Amino acid sequence: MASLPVLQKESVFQSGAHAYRIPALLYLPGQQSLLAFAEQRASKKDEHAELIVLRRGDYDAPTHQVQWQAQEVVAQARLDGHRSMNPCPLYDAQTGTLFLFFIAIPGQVTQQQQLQTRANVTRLCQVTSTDHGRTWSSPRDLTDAAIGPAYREWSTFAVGPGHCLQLNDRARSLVVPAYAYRKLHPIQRPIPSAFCFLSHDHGRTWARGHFVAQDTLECQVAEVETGEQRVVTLNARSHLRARVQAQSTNDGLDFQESQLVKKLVEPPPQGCQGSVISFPSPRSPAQWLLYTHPTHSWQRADLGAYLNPRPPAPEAWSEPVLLAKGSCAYSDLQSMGTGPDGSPLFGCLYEANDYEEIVFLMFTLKQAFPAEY
Ligand SMILES: CC(=O)N[C@H]1[C@H]([C@H](O)[C@H](O)CO)OC(C(=O)O)=C[C@@H]1O
Repeated sequence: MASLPVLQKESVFQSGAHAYRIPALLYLPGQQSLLAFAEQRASKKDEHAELIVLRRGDYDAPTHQVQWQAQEVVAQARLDGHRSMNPCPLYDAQTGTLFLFFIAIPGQVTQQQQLQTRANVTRLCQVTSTDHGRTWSSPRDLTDAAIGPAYREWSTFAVGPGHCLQLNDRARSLVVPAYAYRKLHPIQRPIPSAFCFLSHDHGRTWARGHFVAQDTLECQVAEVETGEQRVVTLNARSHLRARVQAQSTNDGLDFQESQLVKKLVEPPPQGCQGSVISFPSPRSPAQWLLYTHPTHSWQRADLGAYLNPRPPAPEAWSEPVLLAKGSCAYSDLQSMGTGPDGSPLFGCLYEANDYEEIVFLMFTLKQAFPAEY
């Protein structure tokens, strides 16, 4: 009946003078440290978002616990006159550059407004750091160079939220998951579709991948090595009572085999954000997928961990394991290497209790799916 016993469970953000939503977790392997980001908002409402805050947590091997340093605002992560949303972190292991992608929206202009008027005013931005978050560069607006001509074709858009992906292709490409509302019919209202932004030069230039032929929203991507190639699995939010899963054989440019995965429930009326990561298989496939998302048929509750030992086969998704009882919403996963018990170690940030705190969970595969051992 109880939720899963884990290595650590600590609230790293709490409502106070500000509210905190939309978690993003990024693991730094060389430091054995985590960077937890979140939207520091004036209230729980989406349009009250303001700045992005951060906390550095250092894993202590002797105690197998993470001690977090004090939170601080990423002062540089903002455009004058705009509120910052959707933190999407990414570390470039080759350049030693830490990236924080996010969107900036004028004052409190809502998503609803952009949708009803078919008028886009959202900006795509970023900030970088060479000392693991100690200091940040000035912000940079990537809208023109990354969206350009397509801007007028979308009512609005967003990235992530959550960790991004750096591929294992020769260029070590940066992949930023996203979605946009497409103006397709003169009368019918624009339909949203997932897609990815792509950079093959360590963040110098960007491009837009193609859309998932389905009414899809927020998504995340993970890279899996099959017996023949590297594939990018995309897991997206949907309003059809089930998640939509698609696959790409060309590093994010095209997604196919789009379909509903009835085993992964989505609550009404439009679903909820979820997270997906790949990690070293304990054993044919080299990597397995772990996914976290609410498991309730009618509301956002009971965060579950799902395992796919035969990725990306839709019917291979396991039944969920209960990670947290009650109100649970957005989440973000990170693989942290080998844990204290020899099995894959995981870090997970998730919204809990009617959006009043963001909890950090650390557990292993042995703890979550013991039947595997
Ligand atoms: C940019 C933005 O407002 N994102 C919001 C997102 C969005 O409304 C949905 O993906 C449909 O577009 O939904 C939710 C949500 O808890 O359901 C919170 C996000 O802050």
